[PDB]
Amino acid sequence: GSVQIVYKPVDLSKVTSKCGSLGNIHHKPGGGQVEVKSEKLDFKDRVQSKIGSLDNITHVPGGGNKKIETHKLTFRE
Amino acid sequence: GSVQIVYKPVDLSKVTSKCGSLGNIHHKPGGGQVEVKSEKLDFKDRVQSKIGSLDNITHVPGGGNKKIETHKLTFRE
Repeated sequence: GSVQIVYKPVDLSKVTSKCGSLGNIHHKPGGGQVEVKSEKLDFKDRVQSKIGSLDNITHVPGGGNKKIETHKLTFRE
Repeated sequence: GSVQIVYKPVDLSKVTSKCGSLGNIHHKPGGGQVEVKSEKLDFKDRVQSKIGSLDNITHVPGGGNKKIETHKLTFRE
């Protein structure tokens, strides 16, 4: 068997965004309290967690466009 | 009096033009005669004229777009 595979995708995509102004943004929350109490913590075998936190994230990009492509060609035998 | 003037115009204007071809242009007029006869010519105080002419102007731009802006802020007292 003469397998012949041609993989030719053509891509001319625009992901654009215009913006006049981003303007005044005020991120003024209040204070908080987080209290976690535990004694035994046994972790193993590909674990990743978070125990007790407080975040004030202000993420203001001037255009936060994403483009995620994925080309996957799997061949077996 | 505390005068406070904020002059912030935002301008994202496109003046574009596409053209496939400009093609054959033939500017073939005929000959002419211009005869102006005068004797006295007294000119003064910011004058600019033209007395007797003949022009064959061929103005072919490949995109002759113009953009004329004018920002004028006049403040008195």
